[PDB]
Amino acid sequence: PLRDSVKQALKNYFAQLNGQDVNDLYELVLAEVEQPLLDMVMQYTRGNQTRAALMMGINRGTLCKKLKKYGMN
Amino acid sequence: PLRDSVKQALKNYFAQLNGQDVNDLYELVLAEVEQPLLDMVMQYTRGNQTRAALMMGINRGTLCKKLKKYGMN
Repeated sequence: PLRDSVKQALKNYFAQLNGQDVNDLYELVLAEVEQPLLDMVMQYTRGNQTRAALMMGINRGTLCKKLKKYGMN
Repeated sequence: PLRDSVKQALKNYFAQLNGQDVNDLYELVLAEVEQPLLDMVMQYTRGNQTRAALMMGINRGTLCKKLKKYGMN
């Protein structure tokens, strides 16, 4: 599954850290994930925000707040 | 990179859909990425929660909230 590639992506990421500290890893991983999610729910639903928010189990205001936040619509 | 894995996982998720509605896609995909994130950061900070909250950019209490969700602690 998808758990294991998240697991590997981080094994790899942390393997090239050295004296670089990280202080934003969650938000860094979440942009990488919410952006293909949002894109693909939208491709699917063909732009219908009300349908993509119900599919997601997200309130539609929250769908649009997320879309904004990432520059997508 | 990892966003291509979420895109592949979701076009593969959609195919099995066969017109049933989904009303939970965002939690289902959050759980699948959060719990690898959480275990990979704990192993790396050698179980040190606060070193992990600071690397994830979250506070201790959210780390403990999330660790609880997945039965991490």
